[PDB]
Amino acid sequence: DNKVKVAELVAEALENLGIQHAFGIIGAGNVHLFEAIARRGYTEIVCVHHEQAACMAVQTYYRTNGRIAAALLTTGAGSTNGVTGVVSAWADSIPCIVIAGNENSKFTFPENPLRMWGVQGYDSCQMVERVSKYQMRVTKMERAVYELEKGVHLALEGRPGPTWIEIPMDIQSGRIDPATLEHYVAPPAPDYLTPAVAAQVDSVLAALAKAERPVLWLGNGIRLAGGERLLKPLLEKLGSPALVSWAGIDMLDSSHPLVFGRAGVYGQRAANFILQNSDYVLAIGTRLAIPQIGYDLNELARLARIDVVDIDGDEAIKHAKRTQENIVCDARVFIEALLARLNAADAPAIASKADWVAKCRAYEEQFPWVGAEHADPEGFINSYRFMERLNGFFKDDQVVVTDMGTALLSGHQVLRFKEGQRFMTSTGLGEMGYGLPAALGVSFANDRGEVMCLNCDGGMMMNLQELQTMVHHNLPIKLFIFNNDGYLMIKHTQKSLFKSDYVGTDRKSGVSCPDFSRLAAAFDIPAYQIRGWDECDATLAKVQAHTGPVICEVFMHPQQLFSPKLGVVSRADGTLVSPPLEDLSPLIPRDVLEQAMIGGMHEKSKTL
Amino acid sequence: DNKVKVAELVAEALENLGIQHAFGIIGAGNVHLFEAIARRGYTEIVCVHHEQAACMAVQTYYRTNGRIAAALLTTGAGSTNGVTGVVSAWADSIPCIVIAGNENSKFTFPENPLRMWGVQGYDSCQMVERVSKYQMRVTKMERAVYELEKGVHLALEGRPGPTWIEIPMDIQSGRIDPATLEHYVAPPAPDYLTPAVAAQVDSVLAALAKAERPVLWLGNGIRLAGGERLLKPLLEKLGSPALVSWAGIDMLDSSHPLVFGRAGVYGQRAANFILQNSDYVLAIGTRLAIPQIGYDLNELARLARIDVVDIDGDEAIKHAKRTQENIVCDARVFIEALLARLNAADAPAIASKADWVAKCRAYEEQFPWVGAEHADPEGFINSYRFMERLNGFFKDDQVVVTDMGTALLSGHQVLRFKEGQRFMTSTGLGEMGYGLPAALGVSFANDRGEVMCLNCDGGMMMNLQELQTMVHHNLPIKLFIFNNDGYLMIKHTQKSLFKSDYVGTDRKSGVSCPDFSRLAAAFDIPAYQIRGWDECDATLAKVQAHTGPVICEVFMHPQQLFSPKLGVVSRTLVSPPLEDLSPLIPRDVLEQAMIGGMHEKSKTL
Ligand SMILES: Cc1cc2nc3c(=O)[nH]c(=O)nc-3n(C[C@H](O)[C@H](O)[C@H](O)COP(=O)(O)OP(=O)(O)OC[C@H]3O[C@@H](n4cnc5c(N)ncnc54)[C@H](O)[C@@H]3O)c2cc1C
Ligand SMILES: Cc1cc2nc3c(=O)[nH]c(=O)nc-3n(C[C@H](O)[C@H](O)[C@H](O)COP(=O)(O)OP(=O)(O)OC[C@H]3O[C@@H](n4cnc5c(N)ncnc54)[C@H](O)[C@@H]3O)c2cc1C
Ligand SMILES: Cc1ncc(C[n+]2csc(CCOP(=O)(O)OP(=O)(O)O)c2C)c(N)n1
Ligand SMILES: Cc1ncc(C[n+]2csc(CCOP(=O)(O)OP(=O)(O)O)c2C)c(N)n1
Ligand SMILES: [Mg+2]
Ligand SMILES: [Mg+2]
Repeated sequence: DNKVKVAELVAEALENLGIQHAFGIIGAGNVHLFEAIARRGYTEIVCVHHEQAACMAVQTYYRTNGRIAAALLTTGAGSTNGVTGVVSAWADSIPCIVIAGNENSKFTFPENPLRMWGVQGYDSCQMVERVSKYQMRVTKMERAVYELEKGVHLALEGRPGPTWIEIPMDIQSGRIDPATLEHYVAPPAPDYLTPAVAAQVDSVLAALAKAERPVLWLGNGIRLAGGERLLKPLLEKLGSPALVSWAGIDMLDSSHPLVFGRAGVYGQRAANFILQNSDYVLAIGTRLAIPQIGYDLNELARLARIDVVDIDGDEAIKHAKRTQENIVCDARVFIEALLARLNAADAPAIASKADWVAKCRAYEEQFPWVGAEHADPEGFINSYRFMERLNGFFKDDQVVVTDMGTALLSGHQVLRFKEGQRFMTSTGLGEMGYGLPAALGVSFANDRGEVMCLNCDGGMMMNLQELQTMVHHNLPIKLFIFNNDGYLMIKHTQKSLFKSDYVGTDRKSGVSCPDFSRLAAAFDIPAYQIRGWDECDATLAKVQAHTGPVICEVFMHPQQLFSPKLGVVSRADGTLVSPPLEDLSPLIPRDVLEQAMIGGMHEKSKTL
Repeated sequence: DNKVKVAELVAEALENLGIQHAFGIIGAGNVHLFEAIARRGYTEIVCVHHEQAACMAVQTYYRTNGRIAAALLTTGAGSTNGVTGVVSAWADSIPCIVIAGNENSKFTFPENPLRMWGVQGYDSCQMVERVSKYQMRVTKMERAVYELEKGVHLALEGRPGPTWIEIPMDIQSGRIDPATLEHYVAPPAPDYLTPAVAAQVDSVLAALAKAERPVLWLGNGIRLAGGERLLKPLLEKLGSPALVSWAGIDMLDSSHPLVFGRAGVYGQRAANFILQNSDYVLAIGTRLAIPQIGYDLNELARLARIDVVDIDGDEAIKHAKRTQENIVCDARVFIEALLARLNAADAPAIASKADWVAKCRAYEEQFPWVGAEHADPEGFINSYRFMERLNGFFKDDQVVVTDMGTALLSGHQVLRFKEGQRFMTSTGLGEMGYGLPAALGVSFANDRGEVMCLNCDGGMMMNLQELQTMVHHNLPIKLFIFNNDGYLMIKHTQKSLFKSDYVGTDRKSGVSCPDFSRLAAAFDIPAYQIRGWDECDATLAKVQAHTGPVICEVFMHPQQLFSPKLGVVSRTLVSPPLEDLSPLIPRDVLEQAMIGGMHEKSKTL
C-alpha cells in the first residue's frame, strides 16, 4: 500500500511553500488538515476565536516580513465568518490564501437544487467570487496540491490579493500514490518595461527635470513591489519633495528632509498646500483613492500635470480624465528604470527645485501637524497631542497597527516613523475590529514579537474575543484603547448632517462600551489608565517595558474634533459648499489662504 | 415644496409593514436611515456590537411571536459582517429582511471595473445571491418603498427566508413627492389543493386508516405555516404516535400521551426504535435532513411506507427513491384538508393503533432519555442529568435558546416543554455563537422578556461582545455556560478518527477560554458556578429569580461522552443502522427491540 492521505500531502506542500503559520478554527470540515499539519510540525496553527480574525491576521502577517500565511476554515459558518477579512485583503492588495473545508464532494456542486449542501455546507467559492483573485473547489484528489500552489502564486502575482481554495472533507481524507500528484508551473512573469512604457519613463524624467514644483506621491504598491529601499536615493537624486499615502507612511523616514507628510481629506494642512500648489505630481504605487484626492478631479493640483504608476491597469486609468501618463508597471521596475535613465548618457539636466523645497518647509513651519486647533478640550487629553507624546516612546523596531476611529485618524495625521519601524491598518475596507487581529498577525510573523495596537472603545468590541488568543500565547501586544463614549467619528457625521441629538453613537443614544481595565483584569492582562497628563509619561514608559500583553485606556473628550478635515461648509448666503482640497476645516482666515495659494484662492473659497 | 426624504418614507414603510424593531450598527452608509427611523419613533433600533448578531437576532425575534424584524447594515464590513446570520436564516427557513446601505449609486454597479465601489463598498447583493430568497439594489428613489414591501413579502412567502435590500446613500438622502412612490401588491396566495394534491391527501388518509404502526414526524414547517394548533386534534383523531424534529420540539407538549420524542443521529433510543419499527411514516413540515434520517435511505424505517409533505418542491422529492407520496403543499393547508376528510360524514374507519401505542410506551420504559449511560463521570456532573434537573426550574412561559455543543446536544436529547414554552436554535447552519444573539432577539420580541440561554465555553467567544448589549438594556437573559476545557464535540470527532492527542480543541492543544465569572463581574453581571449537586438547586433558583442578566458557569468532565449517538464502530469499520445507537446495547436486547429482528450490519458489532 504505497498511498498517502491527501491531507498529509497538503501539509507537506505548505512546508514546501514556506507557509509557517496558519490561522483558523477547527471543525469536521478541516479536522483532517488540522491533524496532518499538527503531526508534521512545520506550520504552526494559531487557533483564533472568530474566523474573521484569522482572515485579518494573515494580512499583517504577510506585511511584516513578506511571508504568506494561510487561513484554515471549516464548513458552513467557519467559511462565512471569514468573508470580512477576505474583503479587506482584496481592498488593500494583500496576498493570503484561505483553505476552506466543505461537505463531502457528492454534495458540492452548484446545480444542487437544495438550499444547502450536505449537512451545513454552501458554495463558499461563489460567495467570494467578486472579492478574491481566484477561487477553486478541489474535486480530484490528484489536484489538491496543484490548486494550493496555484492559489499561492495567484495571490502573490501582479496586484496581490486573497485566493480561496475549497477542499471537501472526502478529498482531504482520501489516499493516493504521491507520484500521481500534479503540480502547478507558474507562467513566465511579465515584462512590464515594454517600448511604450519605457517611453513613458522618459517622459516622466523630462517632466521631473523641467518641473519647478514637483511632488512625488508614494504608496504601498512600492513596498508590495519590494522597492522601498530605492526611495531615498531617488528623492535625493531628483531633489524633489515627496508625500506618502497613509498606507505608505513607513516607507521613508518621516523626518527625511524631502518628505513632507500626507495629503487628502484628512490631510495635513502643509501637505495639502504642497500638493495643491505643485506644477507636477508623480504618483507611484498609490491608489489615489477618494480620501486622498477628494471629490473633484478638476480641483486637484490645478497647476499641475499628474502622472500615475500602478501595476493594475484599471487603477492606473481610473482618473484618466485628469491624468497624463497612465503607467501600467510594477513600482520597483519603474523606479529602477527611472534611476537608470537618470544615469543615461543623454539624461536631461535637472533644474533646481531649491525655491520650492524652501516653500515646502515654510508651509510646515506655518502649519504644524499638531497645532492650536488640537488644544486639550475642556482639559481632556487631545488625541493628536497624545499621539505626539506617544511617538517619542517608540522602540527602534516599533511596529504599530491601528483600528479605525481616533486611532486611525489621529495616528496617521501625527505619527512619525524612521527606518526599522512599521505602520499598518486596513484602509481599503476600513473595518472596525481590525486592530487586534492585525496585532496577532504581526506578533506571530516576528516569532511572538512586540506590537503596539492603537484601538478604540467601539472597534475593540468587534473582535473582543481575541483578547483570549493574546493572553493564551502571552503575546507582547501593547493595546491602547481610546475611550470617548462611543462612536466619535459618526457623532461628527450625524451632527454635520442633522444638527440634532446623537442617534446610535453614544451611551444615551444606544451604544455603550465596557470598562476595559476591568475586562483586562478578568483576562489576567495588566492594565493602566491615562486620564490626564500627570501620569502619562510614567505610564507610557511602563507599558513599553512590559514583556507580555498589556492594556492602556486613554480618556479623551467625548466630542473632540477630528481635524484638519475636508468638510462641508456654509457660504455667507447659507448655501452648503464642499470646498477644494486645500481648504481644510476648521477654515483658516481667507487672507492667509490667499497668500498660501500661488494663483490666489479658488472661487469656492472666497465666500466661505 | 411637497417633497420628503426617501429615508423618512422608508421609516413610514417600516411602520406600515409592522416592523417594530431593527437591529444593526450605524455608519455613513445608513446614517440617514438611522436618523429617520429614530425620529419617527415607531421602530426601536437595537444597536449591537457586531452585525452578525443583528442578522441572527432577527431570526429568533420572528420565531417568538411571528413579527418580522429588520437588520440595518452599513457599507462595507457593515454588510460582510452580516452574512453568517443570513445563511443561518436561509438554512432554517426563517423570514427576515436586511436593509443594507452602500456608497453613492454612481459607483454601485457590477460593471464597475475596480476592486471596490466608491470608498469602501462592494456588491452586497451578489455576495448573498445563493443564500437568500431575493436581493435588490434600489437605484430609483421612487422604488425604495416598493422593494421593501416586496422584500418582506418574499421573505414570508412560500418557504420563508431572508431577503436583502441594498439602498445606496444618495438614494436615502434624496427627496421626492410621496405620491410618486410605487407600491408592491402581493399576488394571491397559491391554491395547493388541486385535484392531484387532493388525491394525494386521500391516499395519505387511507394509509393512516389501515396502518397498524404509524408515526407522524412533525417539523417546524408546521409552526411556520401557522398550523401548530391543529396538531392535538389531528393526533387524537388518528390515535397515532408522533415524533417531533429538533426544530419542532416546542410544537406539542413533550408529555402528550402520543408524543414520543425525537429521532435521528442524536436521537433518543426510544424514538429511534419507534421510527425504525413503524409501518407508515407521515412527515409534515420536516426537512428529513441527514441528522434526522442517517446516511442510507434503504435503512430508514425498513418496514414502512414513507410520505412527505413540504412546501418546497425540491425538499419534498429529494428522497423520492424511497418515499411514496411526495406532497408539495403548505403544512397548515394540508393538515386542514386531512382534518376535513377525517370529520366528514363519509370518513373512512380508522383501525386501532392501541397495541402500537402500548409498544411505544414500553420502548420509553425500557430506554429512558436520561439513563445509565449518563452517570456522573469521575466526580463531575453529567450534562444530561444537569439538563434534567434544570428542566424542573422552567417558568410557565419559559423560552430557551441554545448555542451548539453540549447545550445543543444535551438540551435537545433531554429537555421537555409544555404548551406556552419555546425552544430555538440554529440547526440548519449550526454556527457557534448563535446563542447570545438568539437571546437578544427573543427578549426584544417579548418587550425585554426573559430568556434562558444554554451556551458553551467555545461558542460564547464568537459573539462575546453582545454581553455589553445585554447589560446596556438590562435584559433578563439567564446565561448558562458549559465549561469543558474547549471544544468537546471536536475532541470526540478527532479521537474517533485518530485515537491520538487532541489538536486545536483544548488548552494544551491551542484553544482556551476565559473565566466567565470574572468576565461577568467586569461587565457588572452577577455570576454563579455549579460544580456539584449540593449547590445546584439553590443556584438554579437564584438564577431564575434574577430580574436582570445572569451568568451561571456549569463545570462538566472535559472528555464527557455525548450519547446516545449513531457512531462508527470497529467490527473493519461499520456505520450501523439508525436504531443501533452508541454505546451499543447487547445484541440480544436489540434483537428483541426490533419487530423484524436486527439488521445484518448489527449482528457483528
Ligand atoms: C476615513 C479615511 C480617511 C483617509 N484619509 C486619508 C488621507 O487624508 N490621506 C491618505 O493618503 N490616505 C487616507 N486614507 C487612506 C486612503 O484612502 C487609502 O485607503 C490608502 O491608505 C492609500 O494608500 P496607498 O495608495 O498607499 O494604498 P492602496 O490603497 O492599497 O493602494 C496601493 C496601490 O498599489 C498598487 N500596487 C500593488 N502592488 C503593486 C506593485 N507591485 N507595483 C505597483 N503598484 C502596485 C495597487 O494596485 C493599488 O492601487 C483614508 C482612509 C480612510 C478610511
Ligand atoms: C449535530 C446536529 C445533530 C442533530 N441531530 C438531530 C437529531 O438527532 N434529530 C433531529 O430531529 N434533528 C437533529 N438535528 C437538527 C436537524 O438536522 C435539522 O437541522 C432540523 O432541526 C430538523 O427540524 P425541521 O425539519 O423541523 O426543520 P427544518 O430543517 O428547518 O425544516 C423545515 C422544513 O419545513 C418546510 N417548510 C417551511 N415552511 C413550510 C410551510 N409553510 N409548509 C410546509 N412546509 C414548510 C421547509 O421547506 C423545510 O424543508 C441535528 C442538528 C445538528 C447540527
Ligand atoms: C464593521 C463595521 N461596522 C460599522 C462601521 C461604520 N463605522 C465607521 S467609524 C464607526 C465608529 C467608530 O467608533 P470607535 O471605534 O469607538 O472610534 P472613534 O471614532 O470613537 O474613535 C463606525 C460604526 C465600520 N467601519 N465597520
Ligand atoms: C463559526 C463556527 N466555527 C466552527 C465550527 C465547528 N464546530 C462545531 S462544534 C465546535 C466546538 C464547539 O465547542 P463548544 O462551543 O465549547 O462546545 P462543546 O462541544 O465543548 O460543548 C466547533 C469548533 C462551527 N460550528 N461554527
Ligand atoms: Mg469611540
Ligand atoms: Mg466546550
